[PDB]
Amino acid sequence: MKKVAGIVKLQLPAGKATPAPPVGPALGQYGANIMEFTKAFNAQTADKGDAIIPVEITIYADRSFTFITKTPPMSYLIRKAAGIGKGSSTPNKAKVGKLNWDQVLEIAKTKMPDLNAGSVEAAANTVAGTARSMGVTVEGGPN
Amino acid sequence: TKFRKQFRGRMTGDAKGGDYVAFGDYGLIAMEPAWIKSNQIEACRIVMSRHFRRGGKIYIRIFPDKPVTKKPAETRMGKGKGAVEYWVSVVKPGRVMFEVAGVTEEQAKEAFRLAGHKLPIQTK
Amino acid sequence: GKQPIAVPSGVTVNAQDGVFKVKGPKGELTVPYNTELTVRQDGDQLLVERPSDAQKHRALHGLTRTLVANAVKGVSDGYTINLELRGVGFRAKLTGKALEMNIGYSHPVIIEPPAGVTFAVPEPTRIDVSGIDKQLVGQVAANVRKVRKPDAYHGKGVRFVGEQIALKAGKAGATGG
Amino acid sequence: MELTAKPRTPKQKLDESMIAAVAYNKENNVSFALDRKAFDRAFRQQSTTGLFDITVEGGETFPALVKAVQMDKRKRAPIHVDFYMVTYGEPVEVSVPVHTTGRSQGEVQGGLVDIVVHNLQIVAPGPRRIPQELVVDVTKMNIGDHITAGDIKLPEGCTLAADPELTVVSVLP
Amino acid sequence: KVRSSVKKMCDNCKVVRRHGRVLVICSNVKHKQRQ
RNA sequence: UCGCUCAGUGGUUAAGGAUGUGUCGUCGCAUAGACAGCCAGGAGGUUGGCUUAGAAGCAGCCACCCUUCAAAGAGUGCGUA
Repeated sequence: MKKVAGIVKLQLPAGKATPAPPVGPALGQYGANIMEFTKAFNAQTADKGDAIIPVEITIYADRSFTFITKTPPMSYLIRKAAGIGKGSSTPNKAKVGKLNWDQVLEIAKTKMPDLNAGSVEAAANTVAGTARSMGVTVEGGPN
Repeated sequence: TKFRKQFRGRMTGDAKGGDYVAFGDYGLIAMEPAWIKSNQIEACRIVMSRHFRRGGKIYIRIFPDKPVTKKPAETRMGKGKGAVEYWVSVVKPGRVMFEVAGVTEEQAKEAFRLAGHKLPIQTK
Repeated sequence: GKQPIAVPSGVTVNAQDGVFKVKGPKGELTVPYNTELTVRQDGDQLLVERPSDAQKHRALHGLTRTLVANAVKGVSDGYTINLELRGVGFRAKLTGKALEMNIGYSHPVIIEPPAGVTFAVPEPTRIDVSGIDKQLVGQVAANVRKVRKPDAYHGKGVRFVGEQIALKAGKAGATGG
Repeated sequence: MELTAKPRTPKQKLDESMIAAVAYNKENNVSFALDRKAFDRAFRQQSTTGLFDITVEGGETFPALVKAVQMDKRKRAPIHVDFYMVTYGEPVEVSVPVHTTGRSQGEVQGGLVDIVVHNLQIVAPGPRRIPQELVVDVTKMNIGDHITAGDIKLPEGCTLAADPELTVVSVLP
Repeated sequence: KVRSSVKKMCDNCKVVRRHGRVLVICSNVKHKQRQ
């Protein structure tokens, strides 16, 4: 923390970086992990065994590591009442994929800690399509 | 791929024709009976289908006329033999007319490819 | 057509079928003009003319108070042409009218430094030249792009001052020695 | 949008910008002309859609429509076409077109843009007018639907030709 | 190479008035053709 | 009177072309004195689901909802596993 920071974005999985296959010492040599993976997304990242968890991962001239991350449950409460199966094929082909009618309430009712907006008719407009990539039908729309 | 037999014959003569129609999208017409070697128009659609799409069908307004009779060349001082050439010949008829959009006439761009003469695209 | 410009009251132009030239702080620009095009001075400022309609004053005019710049550089304006270089060192002296340029082969190839662009030298890392020609300002800048052509890799020799020119690539990238 | 002109010959009918023109109104034949600037306002947006006037050199005022379209064979210099004018008591020729418009829901199995290359429709129209309002080309291209010519959104009334069953747009991706 | 009607190709390609050319000069850096 | 005018074609020659040119119709507009040559804005849910090493704006299939704010593109082209 001399007098400048870095940048860079990464899609840190469920914490896989200890054995070899994943990306352990393959992503740590310029100041990433090496000897610390726990208590750094394994810290308060154990509320579940399969999420996402975003963060901007600071990388300084030193190697100690602690915390400083985003708020992941922002993008998870809409990612565990579904899954990875017959969801993402080729959107636009028939009538495939569905969630739930009532599950179009607390599935936009999660934009406040991270979404820089978070308001009425604002804390559900950005996230009003998350499974848009799966190309399915609303059936409800955040009322 | 035209007739299947029904005797040889035919003669020559150039001018124009009669086979022009008000197109619904983006027409295209010949302009006099230019040059298309049959085994040229035998590379008219495939060349217009390098990979325009997986599927896709439009409309044309012509069909192979032909035979010519060329004969060998051991000593040309005789009658005839048989066709062994083939040709279409036309006027100013339609032959393409796209129905998409952004593509416009991409396949009416390399149509002029196999075209020693002038064959505009126009539109309607 | 133009006319406006930037210059105080310290210069005078002729009025003789094309003979003109500047006369400020070192100039005497070569003028030579036709016969259908001339114009005469009108004071500290200038004017525009059209002694004949059509294509007769838009090939040799409509940009006459422009070439003035070719002479402005020196009579009041500045001149500099400053570049850098990375193709094996940056050394160049004149001691007269014959820069040596230290690069590559013992096989000379020396060029002949003209009058006005004859070099000064001071800083070696990046030669400085008082090119008061504006004829051989960018040409001399180009005098090193016909032979010693810069490497098509890193960002060497030919460079203006700081652009998104970047250094050429290929397959990937690496360098050592 | 004026008139005048006269020439009973194909002289000023083959001289740079002009046309030939035809007229046969009730006691009103002759072959006029007129220039050819914004003389391609037929099939654009005026295809029978609406009917202004013209102010011909001297007498009367006849609205009329467009009388189909035609442009020019091969080139693009519309050689003389035609021009209807409502003032007769029995000709034919109606201009009720059938287009192709949209994203083409053909990528359901295999099929491109609504083709069609014809220039003729099962139509009829009693008097002589040819309104402007009709679709036919869309309607879920698949199977168990289709949409061609036989009845449709049909001008005004019924139809009369010979055998009502042409082809036109159809589907078959 | 090639001496006939071959069109502009990329408007960035100025036509050039010379002896009787048509020219074509890409959009940046790639091809500098001329007849 | 005067244009294409400048290639020496006119005195053996063409499919395809080059923003050369006398001249007829529209357009978003510099009687908001626009764009075409800049200063400052250059980031959030989501850094999208999916082939899952990450593919995270760019090895892939598909897809385009809102945000600080009076607006701003599911990302053209650069670096690139």
